Amino acid sequence: SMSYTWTGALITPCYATTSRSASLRQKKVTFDRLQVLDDHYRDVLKEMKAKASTVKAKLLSVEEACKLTPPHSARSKFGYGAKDVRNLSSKAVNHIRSVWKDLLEDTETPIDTTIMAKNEVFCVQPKPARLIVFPDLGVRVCEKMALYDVVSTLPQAVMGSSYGFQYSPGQRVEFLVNAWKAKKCPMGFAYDTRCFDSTVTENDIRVEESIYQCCDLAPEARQAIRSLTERLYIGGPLTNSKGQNCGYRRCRASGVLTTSCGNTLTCYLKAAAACRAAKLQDCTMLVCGDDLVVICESAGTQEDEASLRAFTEAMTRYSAPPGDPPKPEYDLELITSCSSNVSVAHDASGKRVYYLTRDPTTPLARAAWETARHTPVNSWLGNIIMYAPTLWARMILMTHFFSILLAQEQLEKALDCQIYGACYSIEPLDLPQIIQRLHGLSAFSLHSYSPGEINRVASCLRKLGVPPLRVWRHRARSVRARLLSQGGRAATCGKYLFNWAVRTKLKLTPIPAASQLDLSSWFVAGYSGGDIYHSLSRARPRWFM
Ligand SMILES: O=C(O)/C=C/c1ccc(NC(=O)C2(NC(=O)c3ccc4c(C5CCCCC5)c5n(c4c3)CC(=O)Nc3ccccc3-5)CCCC2)cc1
Ligand SMILES: CNC(=O)c1c(-c2ccc(F)cc2)oc2ccc(-c3cc(C(=O)NC4(c5ncccn5)CC4)ccc3C)c(F)c12
Repeated sequence: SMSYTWTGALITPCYATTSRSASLRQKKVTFDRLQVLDDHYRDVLKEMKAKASTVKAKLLSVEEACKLTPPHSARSKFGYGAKDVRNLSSKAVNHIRSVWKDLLEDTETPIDTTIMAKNEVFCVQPKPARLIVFPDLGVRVCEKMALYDVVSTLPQAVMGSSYGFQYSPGQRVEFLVNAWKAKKCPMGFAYDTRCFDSTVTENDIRVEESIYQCCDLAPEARQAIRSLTERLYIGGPLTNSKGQNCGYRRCRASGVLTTSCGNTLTCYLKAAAACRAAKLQDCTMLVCGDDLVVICESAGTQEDEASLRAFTEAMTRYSAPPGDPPKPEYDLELITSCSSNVSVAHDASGKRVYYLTRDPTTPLARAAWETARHTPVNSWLGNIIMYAPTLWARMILMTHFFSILLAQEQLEKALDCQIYGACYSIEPLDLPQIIQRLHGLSAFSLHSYSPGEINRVASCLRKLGVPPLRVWRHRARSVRARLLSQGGRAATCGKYLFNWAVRTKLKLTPIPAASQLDLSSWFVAGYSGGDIYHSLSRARPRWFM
């Protein structure tokens, strides 16, 4: 069937890719899907289901679900919105309860979804706007009641170490490095699917439900999953921001709770089956939704090229064709997944340290847009957290925004940021502890960066007309000195975040308050969607902090 059917009703909104480039994206994401399954697919599916069987999932309370809603979450087309939900207002709560009852009692009627354009700031290179399909706020809260515990527990149970969203940046790197080292002679590749959400057939979505149905579920939770699959997840009518009917969807909705989970499960299912079809030897897989990386045992350049075509043919048969055809790589540092690559530096004692990086052009262009126009959910803070070990995040991002926060006297003001579609509320003052927990103390004392990484950062600054690295070193020294002079977490920010800027470096000891921090949710909800709000809370602060 067609992934989408359009009535021609324009996708109405509320360089930066606007609502006029949304028509180009529509042509790409619209096509009929061909899917042919085989024994490999059925075997992996059965193996997956067997692991799912071990799971027991709890049914969340109205109250529990509400508290997981981001405060910037799209207001209900029923006269309430996010704040009302988060504060458990009689209007919001009573509507959620009705939605839930309707899900328990109505099993066929399609649930309406709103189609919109995501306005992402990219660089002016001399790309069509990404689409966002999501149900009403009330439905989104019910989704959480029924499947939050499933999506939190199930994926790790089924895929183990292959589940991509269970890792802190440091952990992911450690997994990757260990996997590459484990192989006698390793080969690795990244498989990018062309329009993954669109390639997701209605059968894929029912196969996904068959996995959820292996949990020990409450009868209400079971029916909710059943109704949500038929009425919402397999498809339904599309409605623009104005309320006019846009068309119909018969593929994955980006704005649903089961998007990263389902996409992960599906991608994994298809890929693992394709690994068998291509007879790839001793595969280690890492799956982050539509994004996948395979670290297997090399069998020679020509055979590796051959294996990979077989892999692609199988994936294509499973209705998961590639965007770009995969290239076999023989250096871990040469694989690019989630716009990222593994790089290496030295800690304060000269020991090797691997870390994830990326081309800084987009992060910097977006941060530049964000400094100009006030944004509710910023990328710069997410990039600071995600790329804390990187040369560019440390010298340009940390320096620029700490000087700004210093001026505006807003270091203590919690901000909302997105880290690959996930929403987090962070006080910039908590960055050292956050960084220490996600990357380790070495993030604060990395040096001896590769020439390649230094040159990419340098070139990129010239390209964007950003002052050079020597300017940033100078500016960071003022910021450091100012933050130090303020004590507490501010001085910690100066000491730890800006040690790179000082002539003769300080010995850095573990931040004691970093252990108090509870980061549970970050791991158990790392998904590139879900309408999940991860905040920051610390179990019992010691008085002297
Ligand atoms: O060779 C030497 O010895 C010295 C050279 C030198 C060159 C330029 C300066 N620039 C400045 O002082 C000013 N801007 C900046 O000091 C500046 C800071 C951050 C900038 C950023 C981003 C960096 C990441 C966080 C957000 C801000 C961009 N641009 C920046 C400019 C240049 C700009 O204007 N816009 C963009 C556009 C796209 C991408 C980046 C930028 C302020 C007054 C005049 C312009 C200073 C010294
Ligand atoms: C198969 N692709 C991957 O696994 C990823 C690769 C990759 C490149 C080369 C290569 F050779 C192999 C692999 O690079 C990435 C960069 C980034 C991400 C990534 C990281 C986080 C994330 O860390 N989010 C936080 C967090 N999460 C959990 C716990 C705590 N904190 C900071 C908030 C969340 C989502 C994503 C998409 C990724 F998956 C990947």
